[PDB]
Amino acid sequence: RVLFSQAQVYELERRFKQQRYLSAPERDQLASVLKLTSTQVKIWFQNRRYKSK
Amino acid sequence: GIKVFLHERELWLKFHEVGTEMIITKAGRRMFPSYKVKVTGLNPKTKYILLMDIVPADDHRYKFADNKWSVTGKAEPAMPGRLYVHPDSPATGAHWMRQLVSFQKLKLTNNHLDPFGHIILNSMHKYQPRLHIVKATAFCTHVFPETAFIAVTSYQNHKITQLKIENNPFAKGFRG
DNA sequence: TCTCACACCTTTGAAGTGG
DNA sequence: CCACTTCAAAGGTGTGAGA
Repeated sequence: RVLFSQAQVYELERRFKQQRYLSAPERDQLASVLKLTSTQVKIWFQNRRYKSK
Repeated sequence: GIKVFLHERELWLKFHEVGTEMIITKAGRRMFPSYKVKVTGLNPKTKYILLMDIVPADDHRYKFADNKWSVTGKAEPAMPGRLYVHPDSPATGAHWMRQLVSFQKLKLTNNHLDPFGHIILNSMHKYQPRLHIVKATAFCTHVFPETAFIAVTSYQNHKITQLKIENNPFAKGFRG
């Protein structure tokens, strides 16, 4: 497994504190910024949404 | 008004009746048990910060000899004040009450020049954890007597060691 | 008293599979 | 979207030596 960088996780976490659901292009703007496939961001939110319960 | 309930109080009490020791190290060491609480009373649309704070239980040094604690001086000039801002802060009261606030990632250090913002303690003094709920004049503080402990560099009372080993999942390679 | 490397465990968490 | 699983890496235990 390759884990996400210190940078990335923090930036994903901050966004989740705000919107806990993202739109189709919202996932892309965020993907590029952190330099991850927009898949990985979708899945992160899905996994974070789950685990927070 | 606002009120707080210590989660897993019963487990804490099994510790409070032997003389709770907590290990401190230079890297920082967790507390066992974990400090978790349920909160109720917060205005759900208000944003709050939840800090943890550790403060002197008395002003004495101690020693463990002959299977007993005993005062052996005045508590030395401890220690660079430090707080633990709960990582979910700041957050709507709703978020805080939703389910247990855990203070499990809090770490205790003996290092007085620590670069991690961990809470600094002095070996062989008694301490008392406090939770503060602060708005983001008014911030209230709750103390649970049974959470008081003695900071140590290694376990003294071997009863405690075994109490940690039976109940702390990370220590399971030491059980029966 | 304090520190550190082990052995031995758990939790973590991105990715997997199905609904 | 959710429900759960998969299974190494990350990392928390007390030990016991050696200061």
